[PDB]
Parts: sequence; C-alpha cells; structure tokens
Amino acid sequence: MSTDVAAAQAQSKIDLTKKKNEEINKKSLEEDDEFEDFPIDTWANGETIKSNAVTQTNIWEENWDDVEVDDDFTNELKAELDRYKRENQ
Amino acid sequence: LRPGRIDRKIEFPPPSVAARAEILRIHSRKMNLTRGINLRKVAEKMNGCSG
Amino acid sequence: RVPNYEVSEKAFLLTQSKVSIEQRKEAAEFVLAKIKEEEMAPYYKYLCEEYLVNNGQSDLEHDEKSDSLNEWIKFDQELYNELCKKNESKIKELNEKIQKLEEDDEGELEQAQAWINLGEYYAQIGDKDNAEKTLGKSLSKAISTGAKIDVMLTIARLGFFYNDQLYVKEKLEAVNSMIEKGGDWERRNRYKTYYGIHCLAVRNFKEAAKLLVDSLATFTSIELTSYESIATYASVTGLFTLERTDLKSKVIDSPELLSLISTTAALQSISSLTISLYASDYASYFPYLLETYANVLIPCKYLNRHADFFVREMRRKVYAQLLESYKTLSLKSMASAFGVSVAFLDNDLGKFIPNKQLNCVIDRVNGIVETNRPDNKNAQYHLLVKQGDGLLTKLQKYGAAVRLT
Repeated sequence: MSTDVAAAQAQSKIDLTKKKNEEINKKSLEEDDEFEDFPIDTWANGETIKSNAVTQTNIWEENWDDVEVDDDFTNELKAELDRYKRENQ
Repeated sequence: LRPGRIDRKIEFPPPSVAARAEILRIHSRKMNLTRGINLRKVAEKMNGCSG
Repeated sequence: RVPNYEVSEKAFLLTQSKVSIEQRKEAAEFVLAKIKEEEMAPYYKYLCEEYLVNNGQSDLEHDEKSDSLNEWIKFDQELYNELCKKNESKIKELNEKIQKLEEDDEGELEQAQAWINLGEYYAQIGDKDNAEKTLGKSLSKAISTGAKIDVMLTIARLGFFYNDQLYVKEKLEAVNSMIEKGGDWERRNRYKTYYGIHCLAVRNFKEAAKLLVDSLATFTSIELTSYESIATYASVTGLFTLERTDLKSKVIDSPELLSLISTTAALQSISSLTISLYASDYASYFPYLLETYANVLIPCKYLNRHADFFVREMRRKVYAQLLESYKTLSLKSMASAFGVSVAFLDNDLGKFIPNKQLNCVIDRVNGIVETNRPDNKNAQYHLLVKQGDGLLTKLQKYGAAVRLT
C-alpha cells in the first residue's frame, strides 16, 4: 500500500530513534502481552454479529443517548395511561 | 468558389425545435431554474431564428 | 440510474425489525423482482451480508439458522441463471464496442466517453471498486468541468447505495473545488442536494437545513430519492434548527411545500407537527410526535439511526418553548395542556434539567415551576475557556513534534 514514488513518502516522515526507545521500554509494564490480552479474554462481547458499528465506535460524533435505552416505549405508555383517566372523566 | 482553391463548404441552417432545446440548455447550465420548467415548451414558444 | 435508489430504500426496510411484518414483506417482493430484472445480482451478494442477524439469516453464503423470517435473503438457482445470462450477453457486446471508440483515432471526444460507458455498467450492478477505476481514467484526461463534476456524483452515489459514509465523504470534498472552475449554477444546485444527504447521514443537521431549503426549489433528480422524500426531509430539519419565526418563513410559507401538498403518510404527519409547535397547541403535540416516530424516522435510511437523538430533542424543545415564555407554571397546569399526567411530566422534566436547555427548578411543596435564567454573559464565558483549553493542547502537541526535528 504505497502511492506515487517513495521520495514523497521519505519526505513526509523518516522513523525516529526516539520512538524506538519509547516503545520497548513501555512494554515492561504491558507484561508478556496486554496489547491483545483484554479483547482475547472477553471475546469481544457475547452478542449478535449484525451489521452496524454505530453502537460503539460510531463514525458520527458521540452524543449522549446512552442515558435511556429506549424512552420511546416509555413515553407511549405514559401518554396512554393518562389518556384513559382523562377520557373516562 | 472554384475547385482546387478550397476543399470544403460547410452550410449551417438556423435551429430546428430539437436543436433549439439543446442550445437553450447550454445557456441554462450557468443560471437558476425551478422545477416544473419544460425546456421543450420554451422551444415551441420560441420561434427564434438565431441561437 | 433510477432503479438504484428506489431498490435500496426497500431493501433497507428488509433489514429493519422496526417496520411491521406486512411492510417488511411488501418491500421484500419489490427488492427481489428488480434485482433479477435489471441484473443487480452482484449487489445481492452484499445485501445478504447486510441483513444478517437482524431479520434474514438463513443463506447459502452466510449463517445457517432458523431465526430468519425472510426468504428474500435466501439465494435461488433462478437468481444464479439470471446473473450468468444477462452478464455474458451485455458484457460481451459492450467490451468490444468501447474498445473501438478508444482504438480509433480520437482521444478527446470518443476515448473519454467510452470509459463513461464502462462506468454505467459497473454502476448499474453496484461493483464500486471497478466503477472508481474507469471513471478515474475519464477524470484524469482532460474534459469539460461540467462532465468532471457529473461523473464524480455517480461515484458518490455508490457509497450512499451501500450505506457506507466514509466513501461519500472522500468524494464530494474533491468535487467541491471544481464547482467555481466551471461556473455552473445548475451543478452547484445538484451539488447542494448531494451534500444535503451526506450531512444528513452523520449527525450535523445545521448544514443539512441550509441546503435542504435550497433543494426544495431546485434539483432535478439524478440518482437520488424523490422530491416527496426531500420535501419531508426539509420539514424535519426545519423544526430542529430554526427558531419560531424562521420556522414560519422557510417551511410553512414555502411555495414549494404548499404546492406539493400532503400525498404520503410520512409528509402528512410531519407537516402536522410543524403547525402545532407554532400554534401553541400542546394537546396535539404529543400525539403528532408518536406518529412521526413511526412513519418518518423509522422508514428513513438516515434518521432511523438518529431517531433517538431527534425524539429526545423535540421533547426538550416543547417544554423549553413554554418555559421561555412563562416565569411561573403549575405542574398540574403544564401537565393538562400536554395530555400526560403530573407524575409522568415530573420525570421527563427532571431528566432534562442537568442538560441545561430547559433552565428551570421545580418545587414539590407548592407545585410551582420557577424559571431561572443564568445564561447571558456568564454563558459565553464557559464556552470560551473550554474551546481555548482545547486549542492550547493543539498548539503544544503539533509544536513539540516539530521542535524535535
């Protein structure tokens, strides 16, 4: 996966010796494996395969609607429950 | 107009109603319209004689 | 062309579990018939993958299980005959014909246009990659600006068809530069209607709205969904973004809306919700809201995913508008007008107080709702420190990376 010449692509980064230093040293806290350890154990959630990826890691920005999981059934039931009393007065 | 002087004589008629609609659309590619404007009916209304 | 948008709407509903059985299977017949007919059979491989454990999930290329209610996921040998039949005739014809246009002696008219011709066939059948390659060749060589924008829209549409947004996103940003080079007000309008839809898919109604008012007057449908559809879409965006008076100008007194009437179930319900907000009718606001959830948001392919965000917002909008006008109210008073109980009201109110739109405290001793207003100069102060703090982060991080170099 490379596009154009390799001249433009050496001009937009040459890997740093500083980064080499940072990476290995951090690995001591990361134990034997801790890059894939957690998603290996939990099996990436025990749920239906489906076809969307807007539940977690959505493309569009995260807005809070995790509060209620479905407040549309709830609002329906509330309206109907008053509906009865009102009508039958 | 003698041969062996020229090599081609191209003739141009003025537009037909079909030809007209095309010529009209080119000038229309650069400005606003609204839905419901038929370029066909404006070709009929136009009797024209120039593009 | 026209077959591509209308099939995908219906096919999406086949995925949904939110539509009724009746509706789902009304759609399922339309899908299967027009894929076999027009040779959309390469896309049908995708679509089985897309239904897969929502509704549809018994397949001869994916998951074997009996919790499928759909038979219109399942392959047929009738379908396989259709694939092969059409593919071989058309392809055979079109490859030899095209090649000759490019072969013979003319590379600015004929060679450019032939590549469009390959591109129609890939676009017809819904293979994205091979449509992107051919139409790259047309753009690369030198042609009219008008053709350059027009070709590029088709590529964008293929993303919209697949229900993949990153693909659209890459395309219309490129097109946008070429618009002022051509100087074409016609294809700026056709650009607007496309960008409308892109902004709509991602959550950003603010841009959607500016463009959607524009798309009512002008657009001629070029592989995009009906003007009934667009009119409906304009209504929804209209309420969200614009204050009372701008709601009045741009939606209600729109010559465009007025002249298209209400001829579909989704337009009928939405036009009713716009009027009731404006009229300070509150009784019919909650009924109209339930009907718009079912009949507008769900059958959408762009506001079915934003459903939760949208219904939460309008609920917050109606409560807000009454409070903005009233220094005091009773819980009983407010609740009669809306048609819910007092208890049901108190919950919904106390949910929305910490989100800082409503700006009201509520007493339980006397049952009065007092309306505070701490938003003013103080408001603009919270925003500035916050955005400035972020800007600082950007300055240090970009800076430090370069200083090292």
